[PDB]
Amino acid sequence: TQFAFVFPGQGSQSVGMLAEMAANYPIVEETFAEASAALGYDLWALTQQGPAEELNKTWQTQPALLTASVALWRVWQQQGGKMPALMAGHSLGEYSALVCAGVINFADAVRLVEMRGKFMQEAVPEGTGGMSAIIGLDDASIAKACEESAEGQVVSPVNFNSPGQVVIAGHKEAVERAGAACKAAGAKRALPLPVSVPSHCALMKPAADKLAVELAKITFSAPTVPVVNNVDVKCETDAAAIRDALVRQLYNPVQWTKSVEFIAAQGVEHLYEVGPGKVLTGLTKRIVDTLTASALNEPAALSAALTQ
Repeated sequence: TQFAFVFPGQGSQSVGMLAEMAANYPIVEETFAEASAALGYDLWALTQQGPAEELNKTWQTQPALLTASVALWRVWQQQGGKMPALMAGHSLGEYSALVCAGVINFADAVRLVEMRGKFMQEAVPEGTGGMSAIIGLDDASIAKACEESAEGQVVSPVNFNSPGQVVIAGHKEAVERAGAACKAAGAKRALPLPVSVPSHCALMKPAADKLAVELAKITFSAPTVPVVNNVDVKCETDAAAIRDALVRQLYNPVQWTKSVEFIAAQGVEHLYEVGPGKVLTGLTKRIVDTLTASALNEPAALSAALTQ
């Protein structure tokens, strides 16, 4: 086919997410019921009632996001939707893609990402880390501002979301210094994210070590749909290969801009965002303007996408 499926991560959750899709297809709440049975609490109720402060806790956000994406995948299949040529995910999103591609058992994945969130949250002492979105400054300048600002601490470009949108992370003070340096180098803005965990940088090392232990116990099967990982920007099929990329993903940058450039290089013409929100959808044209993108979280939109 001429489309790929892309899966979003932290930031795309919202209270009330998938409410209309759930009204359209009972399989949405059934999928969440399966996750809820593995988690020991009503995941659907949490996404619908919140409060946002709870849904935003990473060990709850991750299963909520994975489940939401798997639910849309199941709706797509139920209605006869064809298989994408390739899949890709943004951090947590990679797990969604791996579940949809048949590599990891859904309940296993739900338990896995819950732990992933817990490990990440404990990596560093409360309030010592930070992430900031740098807007309107080239990758070279951002890297230079980070090097100048590190002063022995950690601060690196960690999410390459698009040209003009790079999230940096590390020790909070280093991130505050790097943001200011980025602005002085021409950045339009430096916007701290609402997360307290410095994802995708060296400080996640301990979390990655614990995750690798838990991942080693989960049976990885052969993918029935190809998945390009965001840490190396390539497709792996060997379980050990997929695992190690997941381990390394946690403390290495998400090369989203390169992953989308790679998808376009394969000849894919359209990206469908399989999850809540329209985050990935928005980045697409900024990365490769020959692509089109749309989200699959609204009933009318999913209905239209099937018809072609």
